[PDB]
Amino acid sequence: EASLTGAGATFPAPVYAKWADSYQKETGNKINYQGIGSSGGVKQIIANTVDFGASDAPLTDEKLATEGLFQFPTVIGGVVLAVNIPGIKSGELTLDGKTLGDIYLGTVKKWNDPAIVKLNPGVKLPDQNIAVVRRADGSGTSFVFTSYLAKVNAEWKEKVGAGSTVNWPTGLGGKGNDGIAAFVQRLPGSIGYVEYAYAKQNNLAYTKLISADGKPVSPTEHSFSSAAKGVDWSKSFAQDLTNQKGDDVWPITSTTFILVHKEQKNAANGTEVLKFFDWGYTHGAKQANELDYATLPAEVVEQVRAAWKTQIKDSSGKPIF
Repeated sequence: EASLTGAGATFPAPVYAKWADSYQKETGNKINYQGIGSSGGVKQIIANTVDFGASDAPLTDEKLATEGLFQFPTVIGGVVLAVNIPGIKSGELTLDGKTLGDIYLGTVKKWNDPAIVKLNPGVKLPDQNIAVVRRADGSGTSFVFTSYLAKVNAEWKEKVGAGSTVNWPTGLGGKGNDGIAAFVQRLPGSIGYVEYAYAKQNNLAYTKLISADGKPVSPTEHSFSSAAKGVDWSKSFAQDLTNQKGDDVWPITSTTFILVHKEQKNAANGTEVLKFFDWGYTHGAKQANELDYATLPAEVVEQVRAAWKTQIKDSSGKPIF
């Protein structure tokens, strides 16, 4: 029936693609998603070139208002550090916030650095340089990653800060989560940050991290979900889920957003866009979990739906949902 186009964040692309496939088989509706990074997604929706935009980085309530946009969270994922080190398998290496920051600051340049050795007793670390990989494009994953680094590394917060784009102290630039996954896979001694699904679907070895509570944790649907435990979304959908306290909390976790115009020039398309994501909330949980994405609390889902009812309307001012 419908034929929609959306563009933006690659962070949730794997699940959006799976949902789109399942949705089309069940309803006939076709949703095409272009993974061009969060920054590009925002520009495209504002330029009215797609039906919806996708960004992992929230837009300020101010800009949303000015641009006449509405944003809502869909799922919760996690950013992991994929590495390519001789003899190192997934989970065998552990890094903490401070040392991860120093690695991206370029002050820790070798895998057998004293700080890494200290974090990994009994692990055979090679005498080889670290090949740092970061994002070349405006990225929501970068926003999450750097927001986290700014919390755990004072030097990083002062010199680099956080953003969808920053002035990187060092490292190779890769395009999209796929680009970083490709470089890590091809470069010995490399490290690159990617949303969990990208490490898993490409069989990349990832590291464990030290939670805010100071305990070693592994990236899983549970450690991602745990970051949102006790979080209050009633006042703002733009919740920060980085370095959250609690048992088994993955430190680099985040939700992701969909952007649509408050006034839908094409009423039908707008209605079908919301129906797709409503399907994701209602019937996509199992497929999201299969791809290791945690789902939003049902409570918040109802909050999003209530918001759709009053914030999204057609050109004649009538509700589209």
